[PDB]
Amino acid sequence: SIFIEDAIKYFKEKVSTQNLLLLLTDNEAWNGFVAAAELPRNEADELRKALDNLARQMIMKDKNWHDKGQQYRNWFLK
Amino acid sequence: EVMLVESGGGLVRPGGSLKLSCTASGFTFSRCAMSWVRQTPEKRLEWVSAISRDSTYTYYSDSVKGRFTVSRDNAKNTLYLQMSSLRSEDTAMYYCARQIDDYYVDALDYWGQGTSVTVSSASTKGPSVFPLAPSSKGGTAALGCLVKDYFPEPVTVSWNSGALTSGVHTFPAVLQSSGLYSLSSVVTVPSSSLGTQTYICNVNHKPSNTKVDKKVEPK
Amino acid sequence: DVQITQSPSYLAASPGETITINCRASKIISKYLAWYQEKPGKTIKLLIYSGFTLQSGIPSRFSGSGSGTDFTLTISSLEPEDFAMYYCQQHNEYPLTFGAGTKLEIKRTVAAPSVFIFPPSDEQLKSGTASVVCLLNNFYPREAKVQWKVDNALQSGNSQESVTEQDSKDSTYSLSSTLTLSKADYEKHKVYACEVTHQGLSSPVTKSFNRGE
Repeated sequence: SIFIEDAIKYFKEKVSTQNLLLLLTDNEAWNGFVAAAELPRNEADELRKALDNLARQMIMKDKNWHDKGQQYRNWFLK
Repeated sequence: EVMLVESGGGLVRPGGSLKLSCTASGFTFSRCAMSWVRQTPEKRLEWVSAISRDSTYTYYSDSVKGRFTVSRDNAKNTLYLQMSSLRSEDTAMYYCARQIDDYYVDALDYWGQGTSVTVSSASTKGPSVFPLAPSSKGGTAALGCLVKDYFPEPVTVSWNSGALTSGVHTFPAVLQSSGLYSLSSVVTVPSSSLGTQTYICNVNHKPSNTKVDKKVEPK
Repeated sequence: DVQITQSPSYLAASPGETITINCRASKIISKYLAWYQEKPGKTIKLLIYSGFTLQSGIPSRFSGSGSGTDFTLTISSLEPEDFAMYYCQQHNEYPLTFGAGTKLEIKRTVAAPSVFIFPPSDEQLKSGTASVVCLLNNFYPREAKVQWKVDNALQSGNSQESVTEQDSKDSTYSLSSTLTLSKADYEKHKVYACEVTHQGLSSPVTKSFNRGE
């Protein structure tokens, strides 16, 4: 959990939401990443799971950004 | 069917070097990560090394780090293990093994039969064979042969040129402090057959190209 | 390194029965524990990987369970071919580490050994060495005590033991104990004896000879 909390911060600032998605999406890219990091498999599983939520949380911001922006427009039309 | 065949094993002196090779068949070798595992004379399994499918990453155990080098030639479907500064503790059966492809480190789904490596100062030497005479004391008597002071392993023992197989026990060899091996081969026969039936143990030691026949009779 | 404690070391069972083998990792490794079978003359075989997933072609007699650091291999409805050596192994991280193994042997009735003593040959004595051999033939279980005595003096540190694997037919063991002495030391004494203690014997059996007779 310590390693997970630390990892969450790292992927929030240094890694962009766009970059985070390419990693999480492609199995080939994830394998190369966990191998370079020399992660035990259990930690790799924990990391992907924790990162899935972070991505979803950032996509919720973008989906809300698209929705708020439409309502932002629709209000000015009246 | 997946097939792994090790070679390059054999006799080496302390401080010496050996290069093992493992030819892979029945699958696309370039697609799979490989491991080297060894089993000591104490029958303890010990992982030694590993290499990724494209040699991007190599891995070693602490007991072996800095002395062994794993490599591979995907074109020739061959895995290698260059062993240097060999110690007596490196004496073992060496297996190569294919890893499952779920994670960069994974279980080993296929193994080779293995190649034997013996690290010793001893020179190749054929055995001395001595009789284990049947006791002078309508039942069953025991007799055999003592196969002493040979190197390296194995010795094959037969009785009456293979005609006698029932009741035979050829024991595993023990390594003496002299650095030479020794074992016994015994057989239980009817007491009535003593004096009538001749009993000969045939000892073969391929490493020295030696063959010994020894007749065993009551003293 | 992940240290793995495999238990029990030995198991005696009969065909048709069920047994279990346990393995505990020194740290949490999720499910990534593998089980291997070793038989003589055969390559080592993967039975189960990732704790509970059977490898293709492995019989349904085998199954894997676990909790936390602990893992369990089940073999039910045992067949004769299932009696072999078993090893566990974590594949969560490098270095791969193995349990010390479990030997699954065939259970049978207690059988006492037939004991024989062999003096050294004259041919060997000419080389300056004396080997005295004591044979324990066809006994079960494997646990046995061999005690060398030279003129009633208990010998120590000058013998080596060797034991066969279970006999394919009667599932017994055989054992050889070899006492090594110099020609000089050998000729200092008269009575050479080896005392055998085993479950199948009411009291220890001693086989002996007198040097020169």
